[PDB]
Amino acid sequence: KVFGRCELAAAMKRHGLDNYRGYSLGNWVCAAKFESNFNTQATNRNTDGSTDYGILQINSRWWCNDGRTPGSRNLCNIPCSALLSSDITASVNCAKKIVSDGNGMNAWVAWRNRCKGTDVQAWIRGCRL
Repeated sequence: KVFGRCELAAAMKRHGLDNYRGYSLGNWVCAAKFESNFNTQATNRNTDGSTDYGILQINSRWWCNDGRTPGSRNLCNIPCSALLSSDITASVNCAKKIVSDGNGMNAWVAWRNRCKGTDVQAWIRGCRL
């Protein structure tokens, strides 16, 4: 499933991401846009054997377990397959653990490169929230 911008904003708000650890809703929508283009089924293989999963491209070396990644830590204690659901609950719950890790949203490369410092509020304008 590919979420629409405003549809995703509403879902992320429902799951309590607005201002979570100091990051406004627009930051999360912006991250999803550049990480997966709002695609819940996106996957990306990396040179280290790990794979990034889902709408927020969560990595299998540190956060979820896919059983084929060396040095896996599974800090979110969840199978990576659960992050490929049309329901974003699992991804949001893990993302909350990632952002509380110590480096904020810098954990998402796409966010630091394309969202940080910009008018992220633009991502929620025009939406009924």
